[PDB]
Amino acid sequence: INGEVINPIARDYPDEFIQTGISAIDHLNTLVRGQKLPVFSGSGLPHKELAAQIARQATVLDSSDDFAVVFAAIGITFEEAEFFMEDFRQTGAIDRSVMFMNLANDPAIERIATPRMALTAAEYLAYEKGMHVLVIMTDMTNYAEALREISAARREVPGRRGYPGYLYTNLATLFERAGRIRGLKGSVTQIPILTMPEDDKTHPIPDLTGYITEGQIILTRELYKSGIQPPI
Amino acid sequence: IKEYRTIKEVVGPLMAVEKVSGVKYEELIEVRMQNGEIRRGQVLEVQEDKAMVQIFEGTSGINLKNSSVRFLGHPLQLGVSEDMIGRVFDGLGRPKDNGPEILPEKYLDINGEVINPIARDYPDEFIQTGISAIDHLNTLVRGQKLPVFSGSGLPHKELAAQIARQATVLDSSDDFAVVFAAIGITFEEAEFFMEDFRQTGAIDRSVMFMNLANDPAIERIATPRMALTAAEYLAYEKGMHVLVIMTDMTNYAEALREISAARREVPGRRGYPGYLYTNLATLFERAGRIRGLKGSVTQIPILTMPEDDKTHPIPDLTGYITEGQIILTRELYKSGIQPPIDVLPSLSRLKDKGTGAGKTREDHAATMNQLFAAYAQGKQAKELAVVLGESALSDIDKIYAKFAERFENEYVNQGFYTNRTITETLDLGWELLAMLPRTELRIKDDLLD
Amino acid sequence: MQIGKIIKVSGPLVMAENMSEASIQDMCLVGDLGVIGEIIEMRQDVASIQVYEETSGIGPGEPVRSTGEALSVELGPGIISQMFDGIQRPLDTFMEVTQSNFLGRGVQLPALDHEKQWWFEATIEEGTEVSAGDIIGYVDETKIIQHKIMVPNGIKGTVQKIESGSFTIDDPICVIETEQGLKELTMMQKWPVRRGRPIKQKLNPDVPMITGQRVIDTFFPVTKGGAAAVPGPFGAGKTVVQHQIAKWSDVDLVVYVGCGERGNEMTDVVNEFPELIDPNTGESLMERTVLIANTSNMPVAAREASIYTGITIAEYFRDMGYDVAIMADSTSRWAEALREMSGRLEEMPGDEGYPAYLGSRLAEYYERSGRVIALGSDQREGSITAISAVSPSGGDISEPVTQNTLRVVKVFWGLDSSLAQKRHFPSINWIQSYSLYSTEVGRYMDQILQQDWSDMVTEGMRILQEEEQLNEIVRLVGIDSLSDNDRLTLEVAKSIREDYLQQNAFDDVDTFTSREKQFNMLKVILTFGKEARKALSLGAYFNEIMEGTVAVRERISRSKYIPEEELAKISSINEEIKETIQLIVS
Repeated sequence: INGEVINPIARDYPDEFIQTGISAIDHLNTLVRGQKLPVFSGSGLPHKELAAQIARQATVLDSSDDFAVVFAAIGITFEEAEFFMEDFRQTGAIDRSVMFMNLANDPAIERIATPRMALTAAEYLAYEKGMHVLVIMTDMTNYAEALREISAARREVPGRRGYPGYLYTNLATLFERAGRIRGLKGSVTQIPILTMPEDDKTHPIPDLTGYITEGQIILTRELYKSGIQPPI
Repeated sequence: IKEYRTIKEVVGPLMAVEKVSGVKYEELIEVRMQNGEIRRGQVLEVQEDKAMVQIFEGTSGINLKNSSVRFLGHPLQLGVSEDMIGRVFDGLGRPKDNGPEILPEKYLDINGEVINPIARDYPDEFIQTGISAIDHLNTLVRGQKLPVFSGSGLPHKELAAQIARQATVLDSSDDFAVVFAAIGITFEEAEFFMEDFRQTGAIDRSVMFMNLANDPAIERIATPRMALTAAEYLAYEKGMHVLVIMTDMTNYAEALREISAARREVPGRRGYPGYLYTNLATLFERAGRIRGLKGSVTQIPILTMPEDDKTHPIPDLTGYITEGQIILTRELYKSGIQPPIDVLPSLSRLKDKGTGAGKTREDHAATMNQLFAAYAQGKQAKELAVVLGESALSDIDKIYAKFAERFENEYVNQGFYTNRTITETLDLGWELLAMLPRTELRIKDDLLD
Repeated sequence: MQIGKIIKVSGPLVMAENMSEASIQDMCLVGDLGVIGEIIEMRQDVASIQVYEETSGIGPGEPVRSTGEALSVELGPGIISQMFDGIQRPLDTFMEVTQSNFLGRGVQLPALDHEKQWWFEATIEEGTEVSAGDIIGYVDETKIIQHKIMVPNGIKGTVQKIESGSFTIDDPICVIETEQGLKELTMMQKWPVRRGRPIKQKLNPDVPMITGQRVIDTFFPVTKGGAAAVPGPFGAGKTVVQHQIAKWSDVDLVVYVGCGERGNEMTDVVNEFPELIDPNTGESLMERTVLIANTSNMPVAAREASIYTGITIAEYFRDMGYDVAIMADSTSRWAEALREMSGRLEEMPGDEGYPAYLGSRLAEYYERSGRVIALGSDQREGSITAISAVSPSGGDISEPVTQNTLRVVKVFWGLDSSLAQKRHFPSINWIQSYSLYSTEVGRYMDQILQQDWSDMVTEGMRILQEEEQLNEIVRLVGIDSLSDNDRLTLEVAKSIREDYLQQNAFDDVDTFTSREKQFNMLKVILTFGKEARKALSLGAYFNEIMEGTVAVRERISRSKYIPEEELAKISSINEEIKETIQLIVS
């Protein structure tokens, strides 16, 4: 489930527009097939809702196939998870999906494994079976918190702001498992989702993610409280 | 000269040598690499029959089993001679200029010695820098430490070369020499110094210690100590009045910080080791005069200010060790003011003992304070005067602000190749003051001479 | 050759006993799989190894082989046109040979083709005394570049047998009689990337580089051997500027280094760069380029070593007597790898987690660039010019990486997306940009053109800086409150921005402006200025000067598009200016 690193000269430029059906992304911050475009949010904010919507609505303007969705829940409450699994069942979005559910009371190592499991599934569907895969992951903040926990246990020595030196490599390791490949029909598009601790942009989690991904979508509290949905 | 072929551990740039004997703390070493290369080092710790050394050039490429370590039997030393004048060295005092010699008289610890407090004499007489804004409002005395505080992109380099050329003692019958320490500067910066010093022949009376940006940190850290040791020799064994100029002291602190980290020390305040204060004091206390001796040592440390913050460890700690400070600002510099000396936040704590009748001229103390106060209100006559503009211009307050204008452009903005005698400085002092009415004034006996 | 054994594996850190025949910093093939690692420490015969690829599946018992060298590059024919990772794995050979889109753990491939036959033309004669950097013959490697085969550092003596013929880079092409007996030379040499290739002397980088990009060549020039930094804001045309310099500059070779970039951003470079067309030949720019490509996904040590690998290659061609440009994008990601490496080594952090030695490493890099007299009895000159992109998060220039860089380089081209917003291209902010080479370049320029160029440049810049002042007066409050002399000034300023500073890379002619064309264009802009001043003092008014000069200012606007074989139609605008303005004086 570690995978292998894509040869930089094997990747293809992402080309095709993804209709998410959300004006603020589609028009002002366009998602493109093979892109890594994350959502930065905060505790209390409805990223959950935004995530389900992108998953129900995402389509390409082509002649297919439909997106296959690989959805990885990481350290989320049973409530969060139960929301997702009912929405997917309700809409029939499940017949198009692969779900990896890992809860908050799950062992922190399993938390660590979750994204690697999902991406292994996604690359298989995309690069061996020629499918266009859309990978949504919440909540990366949780992945990170789990990282500190194992790291502490292995008696490691923390870098910037309490998190591990190797956090960056770890993160890139996840988010670069994406894109189109020359000579291959399928593709992997990532939408990682994460809550910004204390809404801090410079926090290592959102900071490093930004260095790795091709932009980001922000939800604010000023907008949410003002009943704006999605509060982008 | 011991040689051991018994290297046991290398971790990063530190090595452990074993089965060693008679090795002392801080002794210099040479590592003879298996491929014939030679690297310098220093003994950090000595324990039973082991020694831990730090390698200046680091430890890359070393094969432990086939390398050897010569223990030299002395710490970092400078080999001193009168033939240093007119010569260029690097941070460890090796010749850099392809010149001849030199056979030293003797060798001294670059750490030097602490002066008995009863033996120290108080700083005494005017040094002319040829730079009005220093020589007048911020005077430099023989034995003082007066730093230049500055910032990235600022022409403090240019100011450094100028004082080096124009600094003199007028008159005396005693020699006047310059030790110039460049610390972690680029090759191009260096070439600029060596170029100017030779063009004007300042070299003929200068000793130069050139430390480059890509030289090992330990050489950076040593450079000023080599320079002060040369200074003190020239001053206290040869009776010269010695001016020491060092840039850039900020580079020096980064180097401390770099060594501190390599040696696994916990950082102090704002990244730097607690002992940054102490270390610096070791440098700046090496200036002054000695009872019974003619020579002196005078220090102008030059430093750039990070984030442009005066409370930062570096200038802050420098502050408590030195005796005033010449500030350079961006507002002035951008107005093409050269040197961009802002005289208001600038101060020399020792002016009083280097000015007046006999030293400079009778009018010094007064003209200084008059030019200063007039620049004070003159600048306020513009600060709030851009707020309420020139829609109506005040007759007294708009004859003040014109002074604040001319002060900068005529009096301070002298140029980097302009040596103004003190005589000249003060004549221009008065020449500018005659823009104000007598009622805005030094004393009654003003128009006298 | 001696083989260690792994005794411990914990994360990226592996330890192996029986390594005493190896050396600190040696590169390693670790375990059965043989993954890349570096020896960091040695205690007795136990090596600590920092491993660069995943250690998953490795444990005690397996072998470790020292490569016998620190991280190095292969240097010889076959290097031009390649795309490498930060540690010189050949990215195309990787695809053919493994039949794969993925970089597999512990697959090892030589950087250069060892099987290809090249024609070696011998230029030296038997009997000749030689040392480091003497040229012994050459290979016509690409349609553009001649690869000069030099005697490696370390070798000194007499040519015993030399001969022209078809050879692979492994064959001995030459035998030198040394004091240690006979040594064979091949067309390749290895060099450790963290050690600067030695030179006879360093020189002041005083010759201005011709980029053909007016705002740079004129107002913020870089000399051959100089170094420029560039911020990298999204949407400001950085890539297009990079391309223009890469292809128009008067250097022999480009080394491009991508440090640890977003996958799709890196993909972009990989596609766009091969399409750049070499101006003088029509061939691909790749026929005189070596690209390093790293995605943020690559091993931290490959991302860290990227620039060094880069610079070492640039040095190798410098030594041949060539001018090389090295383009590093972005050194901010390079530094991020430094920071990571620092955390991995359980070090004390400096500012913002960056190692205490950040500034040092930067200095080490930049000081490896410059104009030099290369080794050899020829005493030939070569140079490396650094163009380095920085991309501080949120754009903030005040952070550690950009700060330390501007502490050691001399030119700063400040790209600005608000200029881009205004459709002003190249988006080099002419207020914030600088070049501490302007004076020295002024002197060269005045000499080579027999003209008052420095004067014109400073007048130009004085005009732009006047415009910044005036602009604030206009904003608050009143465009119709300014004197005729100032309204004139604004128009000259507009003419400098619109007619001179603004260059369209995608236009046949505007894409590149020669030194001589640059001079005539600025001469015509400034003399409209001067003639109008003269007319204003003669009692003509502004509106009337504008009114009667529509046609002639149009010609000024189209200057940029006059072909090089027709610079006469630029000079002649001066006559049309004088004749028009003097006419209006009535």
